[PDB]
Amino acid sequence: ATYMEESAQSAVDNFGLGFNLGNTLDANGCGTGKPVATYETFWGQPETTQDMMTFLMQNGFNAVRIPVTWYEHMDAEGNVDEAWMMRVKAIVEYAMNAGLYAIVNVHHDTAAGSGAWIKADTDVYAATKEKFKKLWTQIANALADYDQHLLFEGYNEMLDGNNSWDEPQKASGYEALNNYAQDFVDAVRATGGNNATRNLIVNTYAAAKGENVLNNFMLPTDAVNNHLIVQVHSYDPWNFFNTKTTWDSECHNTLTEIFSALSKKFTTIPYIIGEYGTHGESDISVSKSSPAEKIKLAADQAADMVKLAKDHHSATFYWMSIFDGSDRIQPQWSLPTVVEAMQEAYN
Ligand SMILES: *CC(=O)N[C@@H]1O[C@H](CO)[C@@H](O[C@@H]2O[C@H](CO[C@H]3OC[C@@H](O)[C@H](O)[C@H]3O)[C@@H](O[C@@H]3O[C@H](CO[C@H]4OC[C@@H](O)[C@H](O)[C@H]4O)[C@@H](O[C@@H]4O[C@H](CO[C@H]5OC[C@@H](O)[C@H](O)[C@H]5O)[C@@H](O)[C@H](O)[C@H]4O)[C@H](O)[C@H]3O)[C@H](O)[C@H]2O)[C@H](O)[C@H]1O
Ligand SMILES: CC(=O)N[C@@H]1O[C@H](CO)[C@@H](O[C@@H]2O[C@H](CO[C@H]3OC[C@@H](O)[C@H](O)[C@H]3O)[C@@H](O[C@@H]3O[C@H](CO[C@H]4OC[C@@H](O)[C@H](O)[C@H]4O)[C@@H](O[C@@H]4O[C@H](CO[C@H]5OC[C@@H](O)[C@H](O)[C@H]5O)[C@@H](O)[C@H](O)[C@H]4O)[C@H](O)[C@H]3O)[C@H](O)[C@H]2O)[C@H](O)[C@H]1O
Ligand SMILES: [Ca+2]
Repeated sequence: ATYMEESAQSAVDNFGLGFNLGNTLDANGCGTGKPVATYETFWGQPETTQDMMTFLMQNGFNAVRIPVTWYEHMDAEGNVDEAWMMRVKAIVEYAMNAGLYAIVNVHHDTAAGSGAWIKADTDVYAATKEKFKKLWTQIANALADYDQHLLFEGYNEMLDGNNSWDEPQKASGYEALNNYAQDFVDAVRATGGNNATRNLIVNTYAAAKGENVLNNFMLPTDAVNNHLIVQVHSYDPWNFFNTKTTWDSECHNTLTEIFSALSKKFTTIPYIIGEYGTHGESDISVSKSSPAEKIKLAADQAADMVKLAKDHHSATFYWMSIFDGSDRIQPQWSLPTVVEAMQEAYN
């Protein structure tokens, strides 16, 4: 056996520059029973290829987050379609083959979209906890043989039944989320093998980081040590892409405060910025057709995010924009100057 156990902090330190393969295996809404490719391409992304993962590794990235949405691939008894599990496995292998770290999660099974069923709510938790544990048991077993470069992330963006994006409206919501987190760690660990010591990722409420969300977050208990990572997301300052001209002191101060708050909260365990980007109101975001000034804005955000995370022994994963759509097939960067700013900041 070639597995080599690695601490959570070591993993996060080795992630380097990360990228989210977004709107891909997380895409959903076309209905059940469709060909696997129908899902993968439903939101405008090409079918993933080995070349894409190789391209990431060979151009200064060492980690990829692979969001997966599962509900359209589960039958009435919660069993995952074999064709779907094999495709998730195949894309994981692309990443493993390229020498990348990879994260597999449970994505639009949470939050505000139709089909979401995992929610920070007492009644929802009660009704879904068995399905959630069975889902993760299947994922853990399916991906059991991959080594320490593969991490599991329990859930993406858990909200209450009100879809409240800052905090649950009722405190009991936190207890539901914390229970899901524990069940996730428990189900994964119970499958044994590499999963006994695999590094696992748990997300805050809404992947947010306001003072109450951080205070009410509690890390699941884990029998092995230093194998848990906490994740938040950061599209900060909120809506800056539509309101700011330049990445100025206000922007920089916003990020530096965020990392200070995160490092103060999480002292013995590493945390990551699992998603970041320009995405703001109405999910408006940068593209190669954006004005040069707006592209520079994106570059400056990314450079700061990357540097600050390095300073704070964290790590970051870009949400989509830098490597998107038809550019994935070439393969080439969508936003070469943004990537260049990230590379310079990290190195
Ligand atoms: C807290 C945090 O950090 N969250 C993270 O935020 C990221 C940035 O927002 C987010 O990524 C975005 O995810 C959304 C999906 O969001 C939905 O599901 C989760 C809910 O909580 C949320 O409220 C919902 O909005 C991505 O949106 C999808 O974009 C698809 C592609 O759009 C792109 O290309 C087409 C162009 O028109 C768009 O302008 C361009 O953005 C789009 O695909 C189209 O789908 C329809 C079918 O739509 C039906 O089924 C899907 C349902 O979502 C939809 O409501 C329903 O009508 C097809 O017919 C078209 O051919 C497709 O093009 C999706 O509909 C749309 O939802 C967004 O792009 C992405 O940045 C992280 O996931 C999150 O963790
Ligand atoms: C003394 C004084 O006057 N103080 C001022 O008080 C103001 C009122 O509280 C305050 O303005 C609020 O600021 C907060 C955040 O402020 C700081 O911290 C985060 C930085 O990003 C920001 O630049 C800083 O200034 C704002 O919070 C944002 O709210 C968003 C939604 O709010 C809007 O819509 C709802 C409505 O009730 C509000 O009035 C309206 O403003 C929220 O949106 C959701 O974001 C997620 C994605 O979230 C990810 O990326 C953003 C990260 O911040 C987050 O941690 C991460 O998970 C999307 O998927 C959802 O679709 C969005 O709805 C933002 O997350 C949240 O940050 C608040 O809006 C604003 O009123 C002054 O700052 C303060 O000086
Ligand atoms: Ca620390």
